Amino acid sequence: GHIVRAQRRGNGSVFQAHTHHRVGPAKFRALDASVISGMVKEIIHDPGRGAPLAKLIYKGFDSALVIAPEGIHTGQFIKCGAQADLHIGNILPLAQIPEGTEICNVEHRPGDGGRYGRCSGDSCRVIGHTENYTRIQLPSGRKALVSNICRATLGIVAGGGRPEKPLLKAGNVHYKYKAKRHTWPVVCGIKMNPVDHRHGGGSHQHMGAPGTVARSARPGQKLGLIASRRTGRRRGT
Amino acid sequence: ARRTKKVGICGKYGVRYGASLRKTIKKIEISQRKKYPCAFCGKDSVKRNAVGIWTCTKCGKAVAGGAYTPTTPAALTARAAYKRIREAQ
Amino acid sequence: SLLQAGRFVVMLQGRHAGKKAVVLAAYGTEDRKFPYAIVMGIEKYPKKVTKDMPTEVLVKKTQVKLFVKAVNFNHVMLTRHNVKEDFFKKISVEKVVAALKDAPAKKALLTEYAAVLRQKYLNNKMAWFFKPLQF
Amino acid sequence: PKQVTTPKEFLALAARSDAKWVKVKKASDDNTKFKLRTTKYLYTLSVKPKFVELVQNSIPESLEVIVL
Amino acid sequence: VDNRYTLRRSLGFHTIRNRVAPVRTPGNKLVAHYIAKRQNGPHCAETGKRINGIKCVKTCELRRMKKNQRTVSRPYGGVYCGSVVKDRIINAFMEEEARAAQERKMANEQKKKGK
RNA sequence: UUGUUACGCGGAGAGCCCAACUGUUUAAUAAAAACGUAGUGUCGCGCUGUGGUAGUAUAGCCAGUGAACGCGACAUGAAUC
RNA sequence: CGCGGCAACGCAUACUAUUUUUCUCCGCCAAUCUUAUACCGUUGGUAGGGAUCUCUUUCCUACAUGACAGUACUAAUACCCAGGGAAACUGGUCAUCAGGCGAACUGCGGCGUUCUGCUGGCAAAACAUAGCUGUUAUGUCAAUGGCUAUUGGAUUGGU
Repeated sequence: GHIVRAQRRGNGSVFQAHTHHRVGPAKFRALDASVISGMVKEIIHDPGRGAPLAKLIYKGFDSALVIAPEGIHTGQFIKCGAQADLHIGNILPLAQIPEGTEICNVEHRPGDGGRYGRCSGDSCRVIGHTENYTRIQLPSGRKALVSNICRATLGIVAGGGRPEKPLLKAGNVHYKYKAKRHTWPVVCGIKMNPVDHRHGGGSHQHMGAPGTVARSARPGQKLGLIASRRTGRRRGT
Repeated sequence: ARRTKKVGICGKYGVRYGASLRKTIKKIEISQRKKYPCAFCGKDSVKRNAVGIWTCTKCGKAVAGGAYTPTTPAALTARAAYKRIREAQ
Repeated sequence: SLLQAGRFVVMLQGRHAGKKAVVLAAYGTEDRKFPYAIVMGIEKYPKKVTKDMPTEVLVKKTQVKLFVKAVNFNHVMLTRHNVKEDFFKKISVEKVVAALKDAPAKKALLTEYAAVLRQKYLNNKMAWFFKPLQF
Repeated sequence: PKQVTTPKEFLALAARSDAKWVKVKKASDDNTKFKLRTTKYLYTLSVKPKFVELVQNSIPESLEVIVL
Repeated sequence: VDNRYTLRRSLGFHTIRNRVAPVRTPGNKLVAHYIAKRQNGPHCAETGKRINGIKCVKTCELRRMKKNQRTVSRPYGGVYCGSVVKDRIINAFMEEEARAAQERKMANEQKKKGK
């Protein structure tokens, strides 16, 4: 057999991110001990990422490409800190914020940059305050103990509802993955011959083998549904 | 004269792509081109610049909105949530 | 009503924009058909001075340069502050001639009233006026 | 190559100790052009036949004069 | 007649730097003359508009020109146009005046306790 | 009675099958019904992680200038029923 | 050895450093207007050559000015300033439109980019006729359109 397209993404020659026109890494300023006001100089769109970024100035002018909540405008004053009040814009630690509210770009570790809840039209919800660890629900469903000192932007991330509209033409998806990375178009494994992929070969196109494989299964062998505790139509539940 | 009976903005696509998809995009393509009322300078000339971004021309300003309308319903709910908690206490 | 003589202003646009001023004669004329008021002002402010190197470096930073101009009401920003006697009247007694023309005639005023207005900085009065503002 | 209007200003440019030659040259409409050479530029002077005779005399004696 | 003309420079291709225009010589011969590049010249920060009172030439040959024609006379002469400078005066006055009146306020308010 | 004079310029219609469509393909016997696609669906994983790669230096490389409206793994193949 | 204009801005002014901003400087597609070059044109003309049984005041060639530097008023569109203070809504594009966050409109406003004319470069050169044995003669003129194209630029729109 040959090495399979799933294995070949590691070696990373043509399968690298197209990172040329990307404006910078989206994160907070570092922590550095109250309250600090910060004007939104402008809000710009970087390629690949569906969200906007908003370039702040903590005037020297110290810059920070923070990811943009919805309802931010140019020449708003954003207020990072503990004793900053509640507006959509402001960047509070999880000690201060009320529970049962939608927050954006929340950090895992303090002073980190921002980790959970970054893509367009997403938000971490806050469940409740234990003592040190403010428990929050992530967009998927999963729940996470996160320390109260670490920061999070208030409100929902901008650019919501982009997949509501379908892309009618193959050309629209060509321009989508030009900004991101080469991973498209996908040739299906059944169509390929036996050497190229596991599902390939045979007189008539069909999978033949069970098509559902363990965590223990090797490189080359992990193809199709990996460790699928259910399959088929998820009716109810 | 009106010249298409049914189709509207999706007449550019012609016979392609199915009836159900052109109904769906008819709603969204009308939205993203439409000029919307500005908060700041007041005037009705807020166009879409990029995906999330909505530049007003005459202001010279921008706002972060939705993808295809400047107001997302879910983001508009978040204002009302932080209003009632700030107005309390 | 607001534009009296005894009032400070700030210049909004022009060459001297930002810089301080006081009104003299708030007036239509046939020369120029709009509202206009003849003003004093100051071009270069006296900077702060440590007492190391006496006399020579002081008498530079001492000296305060002036200007006079016949400015529109739109291009001046009015202020809280007023002047508080005969001295205010003396500086504005003669000024239209300098404004009208002849550089030597106008330079006779600005050399004179530089020396008069500087002696008020000696006393630490009009402390707002001789101080600048940062943009 | 600049032109110079006034005959007085021409004679200021002539007496600089830059200039190597002047060239006299007949022209259309019975005019003539005095082309002063300088290191940088070539200063031309158009004149009418009223004041043609006086200007040549006006020119410095030392500077060489090439007739065409 | 044949009015066709060669490129003189040894670059073949039609880039932005290698562009030509046909011109009649003194000798009745058509010939390539090369186009010098366009310049936008100084726009302003804030809004993004053309300032007046300066040519759009190259900034290198802006140095060769007189110091007069490089600038506008006011404070923030090149960078900011007129009405944006007016706004900076009004705000930076009244930000400082409110802060100065705050020092007058906290002087005046605390004196009520003594009397 | 001939005339878009030469030159240049669609024969048309009525059934049935396959793939929806623009596109890609066995350089040198196969251009297709094959591949592709939008659309639909299933599975894995909240970063001390997941899918790779790399090789003795406790090397650091790819997705990642990334964070579930996301990244990766498959299957079906526009719409309508 | 710092002055003019109410203002937009104009005119003769240094250097080191720090920070901030601009020019360099940016996709593709579509439309309108306009220099330059080419070409076709209405009006004439003069130089030479071709053609002729008959006809053709004919046919052909020629009618041109570089980088660079200057300052006139004509006349444009962009943007800004002063006055002005708008529904009986007015102004404007090929098209969308613009305006009390200040429109129409008036200034022999300001300024940028293009434009027409007049020069310098500049006829001394170059080219075409005519004659003399290398050079002397005349001449290269006057009027004014493009519904044609390409190029540079301007004013915009769409995606």
